[PDB]
Amino acid sequence: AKECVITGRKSRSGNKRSHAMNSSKRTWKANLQKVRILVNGKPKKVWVSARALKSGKVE
Amino acid sequence: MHVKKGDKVKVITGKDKGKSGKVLAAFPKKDRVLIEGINMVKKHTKPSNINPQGGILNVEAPIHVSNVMLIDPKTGEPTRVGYEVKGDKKVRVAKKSGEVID
Amino acid sequence: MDARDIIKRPVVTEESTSILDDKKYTFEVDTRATKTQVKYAIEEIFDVKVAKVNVMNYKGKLKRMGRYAGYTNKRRKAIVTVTADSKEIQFF
Amino acid sequence: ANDIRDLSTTEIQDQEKALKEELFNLRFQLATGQLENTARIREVRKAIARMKTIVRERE
RNA sequence: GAGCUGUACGUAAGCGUUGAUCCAGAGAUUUCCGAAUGGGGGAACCCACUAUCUUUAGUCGGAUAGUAUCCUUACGUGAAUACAUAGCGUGAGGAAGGCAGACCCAGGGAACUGAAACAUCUAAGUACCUGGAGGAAGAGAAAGAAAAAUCGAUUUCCUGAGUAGCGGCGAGCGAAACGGAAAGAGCCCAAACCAAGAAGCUUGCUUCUUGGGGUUGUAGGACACUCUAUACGGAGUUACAAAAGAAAGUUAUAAAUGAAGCGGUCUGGAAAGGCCCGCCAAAGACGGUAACAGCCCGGUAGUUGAAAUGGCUUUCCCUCCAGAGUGGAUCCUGAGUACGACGGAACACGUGAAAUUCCGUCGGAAUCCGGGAGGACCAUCUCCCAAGGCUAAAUACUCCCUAGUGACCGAUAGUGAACCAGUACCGUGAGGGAAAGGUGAAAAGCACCCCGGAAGGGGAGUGAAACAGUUCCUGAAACCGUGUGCCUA
RNA sequence: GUAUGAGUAGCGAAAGAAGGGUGAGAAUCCCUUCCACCGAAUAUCUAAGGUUUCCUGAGGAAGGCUCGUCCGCUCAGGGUUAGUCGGGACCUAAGCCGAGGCCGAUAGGCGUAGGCGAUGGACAACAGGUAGAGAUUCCUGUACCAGUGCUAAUUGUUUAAC
RNA sequence: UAGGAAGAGUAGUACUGCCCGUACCGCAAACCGACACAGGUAGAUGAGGAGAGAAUCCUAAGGUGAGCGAGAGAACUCUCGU
Ligand SMILES: [Mg+2]
Ligand SMILES: [Mg+2]
Ligand SMILES: [Mg+2]
Ligand SMILES: [Mg+2]
Ligand SMILES: [Mg+2]
Ligand SMILES: [Mg+2]
Ligand SMILES: [Mg+2]
Ligand SMILES: [Mg+2]
Ligand SMILES: [Mg+2]
Ligand SMILES: [Mg+2]
Ligand SMILES: [Mg+2]
Ligand SMILES: [Mg+2]
Ligand SMILES: [Mg+2]
Ligand SMILES: [Mg+2]
Ligand SMILES: [Mg+2]
Ligand SMILES: [Mg+2]
Repeated sequence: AKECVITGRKSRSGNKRSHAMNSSKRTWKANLQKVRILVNGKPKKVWVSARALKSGKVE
Repeated sequence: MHVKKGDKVKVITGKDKGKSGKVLAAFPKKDRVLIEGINMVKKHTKPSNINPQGGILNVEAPIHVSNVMLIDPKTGEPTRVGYEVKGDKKVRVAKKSGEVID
Repeated sequence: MDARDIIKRPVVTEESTSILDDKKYTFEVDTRATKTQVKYAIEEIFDVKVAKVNVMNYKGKLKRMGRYAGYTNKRRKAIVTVTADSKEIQFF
Repeated sequence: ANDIRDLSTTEIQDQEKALKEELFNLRFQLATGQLENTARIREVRKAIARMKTIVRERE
């Protein structure tokens, strides 16, 4: 699904402006590294955002 | 309808106004009434299964219900009809002079 | 499907009447009737025993009745031949 | 109708089978062409239906 | 309450006052395809397994039930691997798909066009695709609005106003608060703290669950104090906790009764029309009857009516409940958030002096002596407590059902469709898409004679009319004919 | 809707002739004889496709580039028979779908086990007859494949025939 | 071979064997070209005389006489012969 399982942050959409302000449509993805954590009592491997991983979750 | 099979009828309007007779049929779907001896018509028919000789046939023809008034066997005049419940059934009532039609 | 239900009605034409002499009888059956359901149904109803059965499917003919077109029903014709020794269905 | 509900839910099946046999014979005779009292078909069909409904509503 | 077996003529066979046809409420049956769900498939088809019963001397055949996948959950077995985990099987709840071409919330998101060229900009967060819905949705109980005085949750309408502003300061875009109205309704958690357990023993503890307390800014709570109070009372399934049973009234879905002229008279095929007379009216609405009907018919006004089912309201039942003041030592009041840098977006606001809100990546506080806002920012003052949640009414739309309305159309109009219309027809397919109303009051729809093989005619007859004869009221013009008064080689 | 062009262009490759018949009506329909054309086709089968056009009895308004007594047209009745032929209940190729699974703003993309899918592989019936239409199907002879029951002997029982 | 194993084959008898297609046209007037259209349509068989031959000319089995005619024999146009 490409979405952090801790905090549900995903890809969004927006403009990519230049000089003279021509508008081109781009996207802002998010840091989703693949790690192994305890989704339930039994461990598994899922996507976790880098920022949500900076403090609190075990590996 | 207010007129059923077998009653006595005095017509009131049309080419054949003023005469009287019985009724031999009624068509509630079409609001028509067939009265014997009234509104006689000529039919040109070929020889067939019944009437195997054809010829000109003279029969009645239905007329509209509105051209009909009931005739009372107790009094004998064209009357509008009311209703009353005698015993545990509803009966028609001559709502002109008060006598029960049946 | 009941034994009375499977067998609809006899087909009485010149051909069927011409073939009745050779112990062959023509019937209508359910559109969903096997070649053996018919055999057992006939054995149950007319109280004989059957040698062979042959079935054939007839499509719907196209007919018109004035600005209106449609297809007649769909038939399933069967021919029951009966053994050397057994009664003969009357038909009459 | 009510002439039926006073039967022990067993003989009514016997009447039903008998009516089915009579109906089939009537249809057979009509197919041959030697039937004139065609109202019998409707009479028997209605009777079979009545008895089937009584059977079903008995439970 | 007397006829009925639809359209639709019919012939045949039948049924009805023991009460038919018909009308309304509630039930049973409901083949096959279709999410289609036992497997497969080219739509309405083919082929099974496991149990139970049945048929034949047996093979052959027949009925009944179950058998898809996914999510949550209970139990049993259980791999590399010792314990266990993965997996496997059974059991119980739930989902799937449709649409009303309308309404509205989110994700994504154009160009033609305007600028008299065109790129910033507008067109527009419009069309369109996708997801989630509910009868409404969204918003909502102040980290608010505002200033020498104050208000007091949200939404919609009237003005504020084409104002303040934004803007190749071009084309153009365009507010809010104050004021007046419709409607009005408030609440529930987290945190300390009390008790219990289980688990990790991070091991004299921590950490998870359950029960109780408690939620606010002139600070509140915990904690200590007294007072009353446990059904005395209050409250409710629309938020505030949730699940049922009733009774009464009322309403919706069939209906009953319902006054007054057969008046005379002229025309006419026929009177409802003209003339001369009478009557009812809480009824002179509408339609039909051989022409224009208050008094001929169905009816209308008024007054009655429900065995059965659904809606609604009041009450019973049922269920649930502590709220006052004082100290306020010590503790709590939402953490990788609020903010900041960078890059974008929405706010009327195009990065500008740019407050306010959201997104992605990085950096990263205080914590009641605290925190935020008042269009950069600092001091003072004023107002208010974010980073958890729920909430009716005033609002938007009509696929539909009941009753009506129109200085709205009247067959080339009005829906594409007044007629067996999304049909006939066109296309491989998505898709496009017509033409076609009128006999007569009543079929009384031309018996019979003559010409002809029929078709079609000429008489006769029905009819007020047949120059109304199964495209049948009226029947114009272009177009095609016969006769003839005047002129013409 | 109806005209002018106009009673004009056209009537879509090809040998017909006569005598009888039916009929209100015959160059065009039926029969007979002569003649002529194709003959690695203009002959005989069977696929795809079409969907009743097939046969019998009636009909001549419209269709047929004329006529029509006729017809692939109108009306009413009929007609297609399988253990062995072709296809399912057998098998797979190209290709397609695809439990879990990987990937991705939504939708969905790719794909494992598995399953579909002949144009191929496998598999037992031949010759005759039938004047309205069916024939390896119906009928007469003769056959073959798979299975069941039943009669008769034969054979084996856990150092175990099969 | 793994495995199942109290039934097994043998001979003869009689019995049993489902669904779908089955008419008709199929180098054509019935299929694809708006038409009863000089076009297109896969495969099997495809005889004789002369001939190497499925070439060519005339024929067999078999199939047809082509859905407007009759009558005159000008110009001109087209297909042909000297
Ligand atoms: Mg299924
Ligand atoms: Mg421009
Ligand atoms: Mg809401
Ligand atoms: Mg008139
Ligand atoms: Mg807070
Ligand atoms: Mg119209
Ligand atoms: Mg002169
Ligand atoms: Mg000319
Ligand atoms: Mg000329
Ligand atoms: Mg020709
Ligand atoms: Mg030749
Ligand atoms: Mg034919
Ligand atoms: Mg003709
Ligand atoms: Mg054939
Ligand atoms: Mg040769
Ligand atoms: Mg040659």
